[PDB]
Amino acid sequence: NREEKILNREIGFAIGMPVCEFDMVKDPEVQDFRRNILNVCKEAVDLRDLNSPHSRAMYVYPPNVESSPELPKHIYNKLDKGQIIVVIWVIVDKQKYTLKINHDCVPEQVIAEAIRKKTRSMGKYILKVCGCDEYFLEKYPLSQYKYIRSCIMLGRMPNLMLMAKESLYSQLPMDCFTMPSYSRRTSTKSLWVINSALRIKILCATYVNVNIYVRTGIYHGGEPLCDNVNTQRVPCSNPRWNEWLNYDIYIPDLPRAARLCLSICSVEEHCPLAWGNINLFDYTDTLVSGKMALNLWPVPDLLNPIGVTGSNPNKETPCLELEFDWFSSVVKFPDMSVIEEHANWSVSREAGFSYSHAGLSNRLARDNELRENDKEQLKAISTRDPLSEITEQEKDFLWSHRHYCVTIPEILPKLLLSVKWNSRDEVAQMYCLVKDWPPIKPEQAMELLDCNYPDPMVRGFAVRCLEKYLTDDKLSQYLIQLVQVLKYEQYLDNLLVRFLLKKALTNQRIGHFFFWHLKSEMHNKTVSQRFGLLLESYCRACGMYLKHLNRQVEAMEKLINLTDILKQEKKDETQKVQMKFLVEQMRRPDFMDALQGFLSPLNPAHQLGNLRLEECRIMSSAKRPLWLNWENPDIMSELLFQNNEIIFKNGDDLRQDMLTLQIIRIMENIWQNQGLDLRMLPYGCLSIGDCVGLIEVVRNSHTIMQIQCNSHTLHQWLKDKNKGEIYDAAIDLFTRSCAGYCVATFILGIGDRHNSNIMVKDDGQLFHIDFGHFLDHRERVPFVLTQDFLIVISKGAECTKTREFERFQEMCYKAYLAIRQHANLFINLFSMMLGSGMPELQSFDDIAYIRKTLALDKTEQEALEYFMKQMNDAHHGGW
Ligand SMILES: CC(C)n1ncnc1-c1cn2c(n1)-c1ccc(O[C@@H](C)C(N)=O)cc1OCC2
Repeated sequence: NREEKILNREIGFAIGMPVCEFDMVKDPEVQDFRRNILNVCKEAVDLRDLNSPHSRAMYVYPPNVESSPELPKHIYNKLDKGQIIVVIWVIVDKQKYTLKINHDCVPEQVIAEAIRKKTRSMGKYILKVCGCDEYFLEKYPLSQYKYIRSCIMLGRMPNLMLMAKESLYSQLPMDCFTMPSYSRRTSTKSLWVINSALRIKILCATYVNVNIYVRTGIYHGGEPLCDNVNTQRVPCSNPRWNEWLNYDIYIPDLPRAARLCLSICSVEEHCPLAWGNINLFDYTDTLVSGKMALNLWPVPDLLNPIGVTGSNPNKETPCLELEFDWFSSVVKFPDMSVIEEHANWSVSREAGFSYSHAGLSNRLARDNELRENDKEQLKAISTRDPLSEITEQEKDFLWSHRHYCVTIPEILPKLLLSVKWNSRDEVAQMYCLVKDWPPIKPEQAMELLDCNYPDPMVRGFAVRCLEKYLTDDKLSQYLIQLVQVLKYEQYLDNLLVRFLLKKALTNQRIGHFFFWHLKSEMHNKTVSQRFGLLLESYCRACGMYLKHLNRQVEAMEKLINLTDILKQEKKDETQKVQMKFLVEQMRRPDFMDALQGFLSPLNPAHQLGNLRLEECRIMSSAKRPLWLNWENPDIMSELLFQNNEIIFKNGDDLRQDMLTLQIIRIMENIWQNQGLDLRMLPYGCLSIGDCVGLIEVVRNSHTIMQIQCNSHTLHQWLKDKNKGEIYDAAIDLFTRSCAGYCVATFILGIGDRHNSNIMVKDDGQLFHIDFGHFLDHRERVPFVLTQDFLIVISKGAECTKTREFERFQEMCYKAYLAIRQHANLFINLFSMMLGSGMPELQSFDDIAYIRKTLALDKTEQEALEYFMKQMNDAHHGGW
């Protein structure tokens, strides 16, 4: 209890709300979640204690490693006959030892050769990256570590520090995981034996304050299971309906994930005033019964089935009182034994159907009447993108051939949307198909966790595909989306949240961003309880890292508080006076300690040492962000970077930039693996709160305006920065990077480019900043190549009619079609992000912008001609 109280304060500080507020929640789902989730906490801690010293180090310092050991061919060509030159430092004074060695060498082999060269100068060691807290604790090939592959790709010398194993292990403390205090804690009839249609009683509304009627519907995801039913019209002075609304569904046919969606509307031009959604079955599989009160949400269509389920935690809001049916017994959803037997009964009955019986329905087909054309038709349908319309004929067709669909596993999402979810006979059969369904790729499985797929059997299958096949690399890459799709889950306790929590608690690189993605949305009352309770479970079992997270939370909090004062109190004051106030307030003993000596939330391998106050400044950009500079206190910081530079911005939504930078990284990965070296720059960006976040500074980079402050000025600047033999590499890097950003920005519909949001590095690497908006915010061309860009592309020249420009065009075409081939991934990544509150990504029609820019209905050659035409019209010729 004494140690628990201190831990409760630590967790309360981390999550931004006290633990006691969870204790006072009456809802038994909340209290069951808190108790039952501790299984995952226990399991994770055991894996860390299994092989205790090394396995604890593996948790804290996991290998930053690529998914595949196999190297792309053009990256292998950068090596000297498949060998890499590596520098290994030994602190005795620092002593370097340059080794020329095979790229696929194991760290232990690399350590041995360093000792041999040290012996020429006359398993107890581990390799560390010089300048940051990144270690090579696992037996991978050296080239698979992301630091080395980055070094090979960029043509940089890898600098590693030889360190004693016991020096690392002694730093890692043993955290004893303790279970909390809350650990120690008519008839029943089946759904299918209730011969009755669905009825729901709407009683009355309270807190209906204005200067009406209740619309309702029953939904499986975004799909209606029957017609919407309205109450009779009533004046807002007395909202008391007391009507039994009758729905066209048999109760036995209600799917597991069935939801009552409702709204109070005003009356023609109808308009929603407030909305609310309810699960028709609770977390214990029990059908909702008796009286209930639902506090509604403000409108951001008359109903909102995409919106989150459950009551508004704000109780000073419109509150509809509801009553459900009574059957003199506790109604529960049937077990899988009952479902399997019913499916088996249906399959055998259908297999007995005659020619004429099967002829009654297009959803029924005979077993020995599957021709070669219809098999290839199913294959053709499966290749189509997620936003492509599946007609009712195709749905009937897909379902009738569902047993053949098992042989083409990737078609599952199409088949699932073809199912009649208001028919227990079909759903029961679909459950048995999903149960034994073969594994699909993690990227394909991710689609089945978005808002179109609410069924727990379907989502369980998706989670199992991730458990079996999703690497830690790709989990880290897609964590943003996987956190978002938790919002679509019916219940607090589910297979997805258990999978993500276990990975967060067995991989501290994952756990770090897991914490911050959840923490960043704790202001949002749509997800505050779920994320708060999930964060509690994480903090209770993450070990020593809670204390390091609390350093980061306090550092951010003091930066939030400081920037709030400057944009409220000292709004209209000069830069000199604001800076004097800033430096004085930061130099306060409590502030100064809080704002230095912690890990970067952008990358927890980076230690932020002492602040360089003289290097810090208030920027002239929108919302006046802070430019912050810390010393890197790493002993070999000079070999990576001496100073860590971060932009702290308080005022603007940084989630759009975060998503774009992630997508840019994924686009770059596709191009690099395909074998076209178009270097992008997806710099770090992290939303930490409500319109608050961090941005990674790229060193030695300048905006186009800063270069200029003639058309040849930009090309002349790169000449001066890259004189002699380096010049050709700089122009090449510029052309290749410019080509990637041209293609990326057009596809995504990024905000209009200009001289202040395009940047160029000294070496020639072009990139974009401040994305802000994407998609349909007819298809625009954000990055118009002015003559400045074309002149440098053409090496100073009629820059349109040159071989350098024709080369540049071919890079753009190859890059365009490469992304077209991976269109489903990007559509799915955007679809998983619809639950987020980004205003430009609210519906599937917003995502349909990518369908247009990638020209998916059109052919591959027609897609190039479309892309060429957009570039031609934007630039007024050339393409
Ligand atoms: C406008 C800004 C606050 N912003 N808004 C949304 N994204 C950015 C944003 C993103 N980056 C930057 N800014 C950035 C700026 C300045 C900079 O160097 C200084 C010396 C300069 N050129 O004056 C280096 C930089 O690194 C690239 C990443």
